[PDB]
Amino acid sequence: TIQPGTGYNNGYFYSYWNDGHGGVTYTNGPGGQFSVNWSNSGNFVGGKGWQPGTKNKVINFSGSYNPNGNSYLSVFGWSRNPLIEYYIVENFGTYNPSTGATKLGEVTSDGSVYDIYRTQRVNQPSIIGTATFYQYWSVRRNHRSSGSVNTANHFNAWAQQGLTLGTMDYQIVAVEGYFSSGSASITVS
Ligand SMILES: O[C@@H]1[C@@H](O)[C@H](O[C@@H]2CO[C@@H](O[C@@H]3CO[C@@H](O)[C@H](O)[C@H]3O)[C@H](O)[C@H]2O)OC[C@H]1O
Repeated sequence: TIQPGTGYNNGYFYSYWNDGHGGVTYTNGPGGQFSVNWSNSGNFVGGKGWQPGTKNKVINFSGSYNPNGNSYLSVFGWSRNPLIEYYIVENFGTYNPSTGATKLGEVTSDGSVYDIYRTQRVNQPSIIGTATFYQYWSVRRNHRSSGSVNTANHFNAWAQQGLTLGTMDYQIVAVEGYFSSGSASITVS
């Protein structure tokens, strides 16, 4: 594993965050590759990409994703002013993150329809400290662990529906888990 934090590796930004619970290891590999191994973890997020992201980046990902429990695989990042945590969810484990959320539209992109949602986090950790903030979601109907994501299609559809983003902070392909186990090996470009 590596130490939780951020930085650059082989030309790609990375970010590895966890809640301190234990049970998760994160490793940086050659080029845009990263691996995650977890067993009875807490909450964590790790992956490679860019800092800052952009609003029209085409992001490619390829590899294996084997969750056992609650986990997501997504194009993931933040904006500032307004503070937003966003997800383009390509696959997940036992929990669809939009469960119970209100559907705010549809967008077709990169071989699937996606459903659009907004949720809210109350007094949770963020890139600026503990805060209350909205989250934006595009959830892919046809799950996959390789593909291409045209981020502009998502950001434009969100804006059309009233979900506007601020200035872009980091933007990565992320594996997230919440009290689960699994393994993953993903290459970004
Ligand atoms: O020490 C600071 C870190 O906490 C910070 O990193 C961010 C911490 O919050 C993470 O957010 C969670 C992502 O997963 C969701 O399910 C949770 O609800 C969020 O709270 C965020 O992804 C990390 O980047 O960075 C700055 C450090 O000073």
